[PDB]
Amino acid sequence: AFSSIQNVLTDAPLGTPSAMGFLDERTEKPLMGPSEMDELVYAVYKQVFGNAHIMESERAELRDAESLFRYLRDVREFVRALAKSNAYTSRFLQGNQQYRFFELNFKHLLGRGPRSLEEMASHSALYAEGGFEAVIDAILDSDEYAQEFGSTVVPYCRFKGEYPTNEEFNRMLVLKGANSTSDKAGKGRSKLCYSIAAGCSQNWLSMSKALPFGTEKGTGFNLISSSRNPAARPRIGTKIPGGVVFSS
Amino acid sequence: FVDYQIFAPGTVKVSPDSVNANELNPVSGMSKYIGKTQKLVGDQGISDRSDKLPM
Amino acid sequence: MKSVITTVVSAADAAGRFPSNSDLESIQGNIQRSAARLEAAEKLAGNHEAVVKEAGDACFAKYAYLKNPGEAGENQEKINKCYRDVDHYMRLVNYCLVVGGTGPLDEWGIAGAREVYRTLNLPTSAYVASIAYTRDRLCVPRDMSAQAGVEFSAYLDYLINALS
Amino acid sequence: MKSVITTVVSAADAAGRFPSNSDLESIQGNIQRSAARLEAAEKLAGNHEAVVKEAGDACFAKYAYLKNPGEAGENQEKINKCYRDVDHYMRLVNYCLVVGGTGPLDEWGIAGAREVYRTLNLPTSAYVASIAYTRDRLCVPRDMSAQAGVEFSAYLDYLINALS
Amino acid sequence: MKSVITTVVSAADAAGRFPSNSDLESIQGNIQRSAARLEAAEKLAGNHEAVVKEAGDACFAKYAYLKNPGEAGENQEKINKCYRDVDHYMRLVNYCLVVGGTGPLDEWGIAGAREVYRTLNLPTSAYVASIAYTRDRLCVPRDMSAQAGVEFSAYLDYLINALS
Amino acid sequence: MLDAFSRVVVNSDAKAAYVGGSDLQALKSFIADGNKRLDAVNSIVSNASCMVSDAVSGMICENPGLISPGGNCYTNRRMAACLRDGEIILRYVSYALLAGDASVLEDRCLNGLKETYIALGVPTNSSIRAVSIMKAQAVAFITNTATERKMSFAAGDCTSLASEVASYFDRVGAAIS
Amino acid sequence: MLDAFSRVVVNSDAKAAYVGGSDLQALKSFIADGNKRLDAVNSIVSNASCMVSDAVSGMICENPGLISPGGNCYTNRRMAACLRDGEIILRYVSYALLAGDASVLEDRCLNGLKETYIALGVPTNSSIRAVSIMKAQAVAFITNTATERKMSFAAGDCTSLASEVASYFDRVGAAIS
Amino acid sequence: MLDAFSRVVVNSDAKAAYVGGSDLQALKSFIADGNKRLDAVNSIVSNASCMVSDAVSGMICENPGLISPGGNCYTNRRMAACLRDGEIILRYVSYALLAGDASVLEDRCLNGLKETYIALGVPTNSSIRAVSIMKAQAVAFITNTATERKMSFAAGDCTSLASEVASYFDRVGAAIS
Ligand SMILES: *[C@@H](C)[C@H]1/C(=C/C2=NC(=C\c3[nH]c(C[C@H]4NC(=O)C(C=C)=C4C)c(C)c3CCC(=O)O)/C(CCC(=O)O)=C2C)NC(=O)[C@@H]1C
Ligand SMILES: *[C@@H](C)[C@H]1/C(=C/C2=NC(=C\c3[nH]c(C[C@H]4NC(=O)C(C=C)=C4C)c(C)c3CCC(=O)O)/C(CCC(=O)O)=C2C)NC(=O)[C@@H]1C
Ligand SMILES: *[C@@H](C)[C@H]1/C(=C/C2=NC(=C\c3[nH]c(C[C@H]4NC(=O)C(C=C)=C4C)c(C)c3CCC(=O)O)/C(CCC(=O)O)=C2C)NC(=O)[C@@H]1C
Ligand SMILES: *[C@@H](C)[C@H]1/C(=C/C2=NC(=C\c3[nH]c(C[C@H]4NC(=O)C(C=C)=C4C)c(C)c3CCC(=O)O)/C(CCC(=O)O)=C2C)NC(=O)[C@@H]1C
Ligand SMILES: *[C@H](C)[C@H]1/C(=C/C2=NC(=C\c3[nH]c(C[C@H]4NC(=O)C(C=C)=C4C)c(C)c3CCC(=O)O)/C(CCC(=O)O)=C2C)NC(=O)[C@@H]1C
Ligand SMILES: *[C@H](C)[C@H]1/C(=C/C2=NC(=C\c3[nH]c(C[C@H]4NC(=O)C(C=C)=C4C)c(C)c3CCC(=O)O)/C(CCC(=O)O)=C2C)NC(=O)[C@@H]1C
Ligand SMILES: *[C@H](C)[C@H]1/C(=C/C2=NC(=C\c3[nH]c(C[C@H]4NC(=O)C(C=C)=C4C)c(C)c3CCC(=O)O)/C(CCC(=O)O)=C2C)NC(=O)[C@@H]1C
Ligand SMILES: *[C@H](C)[C@H]1/C(=C/C2=NC(=C\c3[nH]c(C[C@H]4NC(=O)C(C=C)=C4C)c(C)c3CCC(=O)O)/C(CCC(=O)O)=C2C)NC(=O)[C@@H]1C
Ligand SMILES: *[C@H](C)[C@H]1/C(=C/C2=NC(=C\c3[nH]c(C[C@H]4NC(=O)C(C=C)=C4C)c(C)c3CCC(=O)O)/C(CCC(=O)O)=C2C)NC(=O)[C@@H]1C
Ligand SMILES: *[C@H](C)[C@H]1/C(=C/C2=NC(=C\c3[nH]c(C[C@H]4NC(=O)C(C=C)=C4C)c(C)c3CCC(=O)O)/C(CCC(=O)O)=C2C)NC(=O)[C@@H]1C
Ligand SMILES: C=CC1=C(C)[C@@H](Cc2[nH]c(/C=C3N=C(/C=C4\NC(=O)[C@H](C)[C@H]4CC)C(C)=C\3CCC(=O)O)c(CCC(=O)O)c2C)NC1=O
Ligand SMILES: C=CC1=C(C)[C@@H](Cc2[nH]c(/C=C3N=C(/C=C4\NC(=O)[C@H](C)[C@H]4CC)C(C)=C\3CCC(=O)O)c(CCC(=O)O)c2C)NC1=O
Ligand SMILES: C=CC1=C(C)[C@@H](Cc2[nH]c(/C=C3N=C(/C=C4\NC(=O)[C@H](C)[C@H]4CC)C(C)=C\3CCC(=O)O)c(CCC(=O)O)c2C)NC1=O
Ligand SMILES: C=CC1=C(C)[C@@H](Cc2[nH]c(/C=C3N=C(/C=C4\NC(=O)[C@H](C)[C@H]4CC)C(C)=C\3CCC(=O)O)c(CCC(=O)O)c2C)NC1=O
Repeated sequence: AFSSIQNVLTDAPLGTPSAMGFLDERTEKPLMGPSEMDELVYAVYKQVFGNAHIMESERAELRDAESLFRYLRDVREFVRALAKSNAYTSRFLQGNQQYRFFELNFKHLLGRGPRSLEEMASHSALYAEGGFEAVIDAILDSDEYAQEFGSTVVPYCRFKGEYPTNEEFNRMLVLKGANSTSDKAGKGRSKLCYSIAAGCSQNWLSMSKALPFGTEKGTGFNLISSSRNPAARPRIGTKIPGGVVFSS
Repeated sequence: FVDYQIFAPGTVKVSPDSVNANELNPVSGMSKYIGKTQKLVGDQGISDRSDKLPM
Repeated sequence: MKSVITTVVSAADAAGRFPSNSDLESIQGNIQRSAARLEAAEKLAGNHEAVVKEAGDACFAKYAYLKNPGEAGENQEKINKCYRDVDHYMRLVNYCLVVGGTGPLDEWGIAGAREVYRTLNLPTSAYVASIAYTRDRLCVPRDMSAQAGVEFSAYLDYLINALS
Repeated sequence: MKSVITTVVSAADAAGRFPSNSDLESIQGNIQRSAARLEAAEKLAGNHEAVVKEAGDACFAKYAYLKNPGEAGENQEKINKCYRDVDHYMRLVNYCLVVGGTGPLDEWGIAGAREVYRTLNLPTSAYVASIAYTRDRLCVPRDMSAQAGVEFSAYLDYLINALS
Repeated sequence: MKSVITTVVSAADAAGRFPSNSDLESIQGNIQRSAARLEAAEKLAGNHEAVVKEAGDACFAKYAYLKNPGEAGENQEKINKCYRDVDHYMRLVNYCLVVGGTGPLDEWGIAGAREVYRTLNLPTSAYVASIAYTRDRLCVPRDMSAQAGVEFSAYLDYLINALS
Repeated sequence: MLDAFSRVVVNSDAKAAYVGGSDLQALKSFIADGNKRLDAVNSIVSNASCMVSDAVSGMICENPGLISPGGNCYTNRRMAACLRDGEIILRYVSYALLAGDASVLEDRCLNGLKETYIALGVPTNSSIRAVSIMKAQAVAFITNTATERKMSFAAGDCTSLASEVASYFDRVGAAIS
Repeated sequence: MLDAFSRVVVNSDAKAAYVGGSDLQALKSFIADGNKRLDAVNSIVSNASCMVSDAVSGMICENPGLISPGGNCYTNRRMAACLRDGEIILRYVSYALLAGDASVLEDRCLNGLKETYIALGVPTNSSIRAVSIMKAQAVAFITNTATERKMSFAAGDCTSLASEVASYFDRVGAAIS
Repeated sequence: MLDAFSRVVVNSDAKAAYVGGSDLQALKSFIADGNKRLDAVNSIVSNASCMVSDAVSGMICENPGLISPGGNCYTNRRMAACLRDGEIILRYVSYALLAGDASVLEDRCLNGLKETYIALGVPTNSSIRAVSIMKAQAVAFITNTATERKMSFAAGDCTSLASEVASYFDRVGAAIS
């Protein structure tokens, strides 16, 4: 839980001033004002949509979800209103496969990649009982969303250091890319789909493109293979005084 | 072990080898002072133990 | 690397804006206060062996218990690693006076130092006593200029504050 | 509000940091440009009734069809409302020279104005032809000083790029 | 070894003749030139541990990427073999000033070197950067004399042109 | 989130006048002591970890029942949170002293702080004291009359800026009452 | 990102060396003519709305099969996404002219850009012509050799500043090549 | 994940067998020596902070180029991340010794670890050396043959637990090689 990249080599996460404004009885929040407001809305538009580059006649259909956001200052309700939009399903649901839609919900709303096939198949268990709105509100009303983001900050890609699986850090680095990278470049076709269902890992050059500036992006590759052989049984011996002991 | 706190203040003396980041450790690991590379000196292989006795 | 230039365009990129007429004024402050922080930096570069020789034995004149068996400076490799770790710190103080902000300190020297020094039993109060020795060793007309002592003794007690 | 002070205290608050030396260097640039961007701000407060009365009657020199029925200014009542919407911009150009940033321009006179001037059928390209008439009629060496010219012209050119 | 003696003997052995008057005239050049190149070979043989270790970390001061994973300066053994392999090359230059030709450098250092530094993936531009640093470190009146430094540098860039 | 230059214009949009020659002298008396303001705010942030730890421990000394069982600064989890809170109060007042305007403190820190302490049981009679300790310790570090750490300054008058940062500690102690 | 001062620091930290007396006359001669860096970044971003419009409109007049059906700026959604797509190219050059180093141009704009432009069918041979038109227009604003918009500067030269920014447009011009 | 009893029932599920008295005599001795398995894992977690810092600094001792400029344990930023990582490895092999099956070490910790390290630049030959020190530290606490720190056990052999945990430490080297 130290995480040597997070507030060192990246920026600080954006969001509202505090969460004590909800208990204030003459206001609802520290009132930001329309220069301090819309530059936070620029960071929700760059995160729920990727870099989708939404036009002026596509933002006009999102007029109602901002007008509620500048009165009720909850960030989580703004993210929930933008994921049920037409502009979220015409980019990430309409021309994609099912695990491509699921792997972008982990990117846009959690900042991580899915850790399992069992965690991934339970999101298709919620598709059968309520469609795509049952997937979206179960991510938003989860415990993992509450104890990382809450109502206060935008859901950002967080370098944690103490990931519950090491593979979770790998699939986060494939999902986000560089800053000149959107998420329409594949023709559908989930990137993490082979590695979730089989149990293997990712490619080292695709992860090191998305690492920050100043973190040895790519070195360490020996010129032999990049993954491990599960069938190999090596002999690793320890020197004692007399000989060499192969505690296998 | 000597305690070193029971002495008078000013009598425990210490002195570093060089007050430099680049002589104590270079960019390579060939350090004369830090780590396991202190045995890699061109002298200090033999010694003077013909000083004492044949004991 | 928090500086004056690498914060006004890390906010110009967070809103998707051009270099504003606000941010062309903040680099006009880099023109004014450079000549007190460059002349405080160049004084440290030609005097570095002298100032870290005196800062290092201020730890060991104060704390004679460090040569006990199991303590921090218990052999000559550890004494040499003590004078290295105060040679590194005032090199970063020399770096912050060139960049102009507190960038090179808190991403090369301070980040991790709570977690590194606790695990290896290196005391924080001996690191502070070396840096706080040379904060009031600075003489205001004799060593450097009047305002050049302000810049040099701003990053020093930044490091005394962030360690303590 | 966008200023040169509110950038460095919101970038310090977002990381949970005390105001360090790079922040205080950026306030020092606000003291340098204050001798030019305030003398141009006080020049606009007394010369406005000869320069907001130069612009709009030369706005209609290029744009002659705006006095025709069916277009915007077909009667005398709306030309008197056309001189209200250019007295509302020179009173906001005067505010941003006082506060340094682009705060009174972008959050009062710019935000929302793409949608009012779309729906109400007003041409934006006569505002661009009228704000830029105050650019080229502005000369330096009689009217104001040297650096008071290049701060005023850089603030007339900000909302030209925002309206276009 | 390629030398002055072994060249003129092999040339008069392939022709099948006795040592001529021109074969004794070449060994006289070995006499008048031995004063300079034995001064360089004695200056090097006394201070070789300080010349090798000064050039061994001039490799890693130019190429800090060699401590990355999988590279050639990862662990303690690989830098022990690196300072050894530089000390091997400086011993062979000491052998070439004694013999008088490029004999020991050719047979023991250069022949077969391209096939070993490629199979084991040792970057041959870093077995050069230590040799090129020593050639420019030499002050021509300070360490040796004028003609002793001509001989010392001419065997130093024979090795550079043989690795390049 | 305003500063002192952005206070004279939000008093002038209500009249919708140009900010002319009469009210511009109040900001020319801001950049006269601009280096005096910069020299004053550097002295707080250089002593800030000592200003907090002397304040919170003196609150334990003046009120020794706080570390009794049931007390508000009893255990190590609670004692770290009060030291965390006094760091944020001294950071937000120093934001207000640099801007010259209390609208960085009253919005980002003082909204809901009165209702949060009564929801958590944090007693305000000790936090009015521990704010007022570092109120009196801040005017020592500005006017150079502290007992230790005589910092190096230039010779002049700074007793207006010491009283102006006293008023920001009056805005804290009014709101958490 | 690194600016022009932090580039000199990360070169000397590789040597573990103090920034001495020899590198500081490359940094005292950065701030000596350092008015002119501010006096010419203002010349680009004042005309930056017109500069991206004349860039891609001259991209049409030399490759007129872009607006044919099949071309990548055929329809009206695609033409709006390359006026705006060259706004971002013009924005990260103007950061790098302000910083003195191309670190913020290469990390935040050039990483993976050609990697996506073959994935979207953007013809990269005609986007090089889109960059190099506004490369020629930016270096005549700094030189003040334009036909219209003669912005009044001070007398001297910005010949080195015109060629530093021409190196920045050749970095994006070679990355997608 | 599985433990030593769940590993047997997934072997019998490939044959659709019943776990009968032939297969149960391995599991009847796992519970018979089950006191010694618990007696061995608090011999490791009682000494785990000393074990990590000795193994990481003992790797610095045999390789001093890890702490020079360009080593990947250089600053405080990189050294605390190396100390965190060796505590994670020692945590997952204490789960695997407790279960009696190396499933949870192999899918959560070790799966995908080789690709993190060749993207972040971590040297894997010296990282194997820090794991191979604390393998030798772990077999000396279990058999009670450490030079300091004699713990109080009961008498008998724990020689099959010391080589079971040595095979769990050998899987870490086989997965990052
Ligand atoms: C430091 C300058 C280098 C670096 C060098 C390494 N060189 C390595 C091995 C090596 N060197 C030689 C040539 C050397 N041996 C000789 O007998 C003579 C002449 C008498 C010379 C010049 C050989 C034949 C070898 C391979 C045999 C051996 O192991 O000694 C070496 C070891 C390679 C390895 O560990 O696999 C290194 C690391 N390393 C660096 O980072 C820069 C490039
Ligand atoms: C940081 C350590 C500074 C520093 C600041 C100063 N604090 C000053 C006075 C003061 N201290 C306390 C708490 C103290 N009194 C106690 O009775 C106890 C224990 C129970 C403690 C820790 C109080 C209550 C006061 C007085 C506040 C007041 O009544 O006005 C002080 C002297 C007065 C002043 O100049 O501000 C300073 C300078 N002290 C230091 O030496 C370093 C630099
Ligand atoms: C913390 C001090 C524990 C403790 C741990 C043990 N360490 C054991 C062995 C060991 N330690 C090192 C590192 C040490 N040697 C060095 O050369 C350097 C510096 C460069 C250091 C820090 C090594 C190399 C080894 C041996 C591993 C091997 O053989 O590969 C150890 C083993 C038992 C023994 O030493 O006989 C233990 C238990 N020891 C303690 O008692 C406290 C609790
Ligand atoms: C090998 C690692 C040791 C050694 C081990 C033995 N321990 C034996 C028995 C034993 N250990 C414990 C404590 C353990 N059981 C628990 O339930 C818990 C925590 C909840 C712990 C830490 C107990 C209770 C016992 C049983 C005896 C008793 O009740 O006093 C033991 C006896 C064999 C057996 O009964 O399994 C051995 C050989 N003794 C050694 O000499 C090496 C160093
Ligand atoms: C124009 C006819 C009125 C007027 C309008 C304003 N409304 C403002 C904010 C606002 N309006 C609504 C209602 C509408 N928006 C929705 O999202 C929905 C339901 C889907 C409805 C019916 C809401 C909820 C809000 C608040 C959200 C927000 O903060 O924008 C408004 C802004 C006030 C301000 O600047 O704070 C204006 C000016 N006001 C008028 O004076 C005329 C008569
Ligand atoms: C002297 C004032 C101290 C003391 C210090 C010791 N420090 C030891 C190691 C050490 N120091 C640092 C920080 C340093 N390394 C850097 O790269 C930079 C910035 C570029 C800095 C400031 C680190 C990370 C380490 C640990 C790794 C290493 O060995 O280099 C040290 C050895 C640790 C040990 O005993 O195992 C000592 C003894 N000793 C003293 O007595 C006072 C407190
Ligand atoms: C001549 C260019 C300069 C000058 C340069 C300095 N050299 C310094 C030290 C030094 N130089 C060498 C290389 C040289 N000496 C040898 O014995 C051999 C080969 C056998 C060579 C090529 C070495 C090994 C050293 C370190 C030992 C020492 O002399 O102290 C030097 C001192 C600073 C430094 O440590 O580099 C300087 C200034 N000196 C001059 O006076 C002219 C102007
Ligand atoms: C310290 C001098 C006080 C005191 C403080 C305690 N505060 C506790 C929790 C707490 N405090 C705050 C407010 C703080 N957070 C902010 O973001 C800001 C300003 C923007 C401030 C001032 C919050 C929101 C919380 C709740 C979060 C949390 O509990 O960590 C607290 C612990 C209460 C508990 O453990 O339940 C203490 C002890 N208590 C004192 O006695 C003095 C007067
Ligand atoms: C009141 C707190 C003091 C006192 C203050 C005065 N300070 C004066 C001048 C001054 N301070 C600084 C450094 C300041 N400017 C910066 O740009 C930065 C950091 C980026 C800092 C910390 C400067 C540069 C100056 C100007 C004088 C010079 O250039 O040498 C001052 C003179 C008037 C003024 O310019 O403000 C006063 C009176 N002196 C006192 O009597 C009390 C104790
Ligand atoms: C120390 C023994 C090594 C070494 C370690 C470094 N690791 C660095 C980052 C890092 N390590 C891991 C793997 C770890 N985290 C986990 O969650 C799990 C499994 C549950 C494991 C094994 C991750 C995922 C990361 C990146 C995440 C992050 O830190 O934010 C690291 C930092 C690199 C840098 O600063 O660029 C270092 C230095 N390096 C060494 O040289 C020794 C051999
Ligand atoms: C604060 C905003 C502000 C401006 C934009 C200018 C604009 C401006 N110009 C003139 C009026 C004038 N301005 C000039 C000046 C010049 N004519 C040229 O072609 C030369 C380039 C230039 C010399 C510097 C002249 C010669 C007149 C009188 C002729 C005219 O009506 O333009 C007037 C009438 C009152 C006056 O003379 O000041 C105004 C308001 N002045 C301002 O106060
Ligand atoms: C096919 C149709 C077609 C066009 C749309 C134009 C587009 C166009 N304009 C310019 C050329 C230019 N563009 C500008 C920029 C500007 N000029 C101004 O008056 C404004 C202040 C500013 C924004 C509009 C300038 C100043 C030049 C002249 C060259 C220069 O001075 O840099 C160039 C030359 C660039 C080059 O040589 O590579 C081209 C292709 N030309 C065409 O053939
Ligand atoms: C930080 C840097 C940065 C960038 C440069 C852009 C890069 C970029 N451009 C486009 C997207 C595009 N880019 C172009 C550009 C062009 N096509 C042409 O014919 C011309 C040669 C050229 C300039 C007009 C077009 C037409 C699209 C739209 C393609 C589409 O709609 O599918 C997309 C896909 C976005 C999406 O729709 O999801 C991305 C990531 N984004 C960034 O974040
Ligand atoms: C806040 C925003 C901000 C700015 C816009 C600039 C404004 C600015 N530019 C210059 C000053 C200058 N500007 C130029 C530049 C030029 N002259 C020419 O003939 C060339 C066409 C052009 C090259 C690009 C020169 C040559 C100087 C004077 C020399 C110098 O100090 O650099 C000066 C110093 C005053 C002077 O020297 O006269 C100032 C304040 N500075 C700022 O702080």
